[PDB]
Amino acid sequence: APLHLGKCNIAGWILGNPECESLSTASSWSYIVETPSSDNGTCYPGDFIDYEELREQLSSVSSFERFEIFPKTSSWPNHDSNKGVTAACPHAGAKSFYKNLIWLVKKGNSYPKLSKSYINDKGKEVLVLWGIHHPSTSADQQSLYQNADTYVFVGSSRYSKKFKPEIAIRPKVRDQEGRMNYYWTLVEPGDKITFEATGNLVVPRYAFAMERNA
Repeated sequence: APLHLGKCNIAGWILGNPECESLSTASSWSYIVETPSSDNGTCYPGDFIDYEELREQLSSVSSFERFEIFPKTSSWPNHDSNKGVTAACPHAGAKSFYKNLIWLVKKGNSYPKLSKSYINDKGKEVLVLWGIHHPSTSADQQSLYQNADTYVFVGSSRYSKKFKPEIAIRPKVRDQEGRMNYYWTLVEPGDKITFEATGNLVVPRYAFAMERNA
């Protein structure tokens, strides 16, 4: 039987847009039933990368589980994991954010080089998603990260990419002139994925272990 996403599309569901139920119930499905949404995919405006490929990857699944790949309370001792909410992603009358990601910002006036790895010991492919934040102004860049010229690197045995934030005033969407791009990759059993950043990384909180049908 199908995965019914109710009023969200795949983007909103997989990122954990507050408007979408985390829907951690169906562990297998043959197809996904999506619905549309002003934003209820990407409440914070930006581009979801490799999106069609993801939809395809998630189309037919024989097993599927969400797990806390990087526990919020213990993963980020040197960064602030509590301030990353936005009016663009409201929940219950207040600023919020995606459930499955954490918008890390500076602690005090410092943003140390972050370095976090995960080894896939799940016995199956793990889907990991993250975001890159592109602030609207250099002032906003400093206000969030404190470092002016930053990078993000994400790598595994199968994947390698360096990201550079692009600071610029985009057209206002849901009151945001900044943007957030969303990325993902599949980590093979036994492989390691590493994250490194001096700013601008919307880190994974929850990831997904899965097997595809036939």
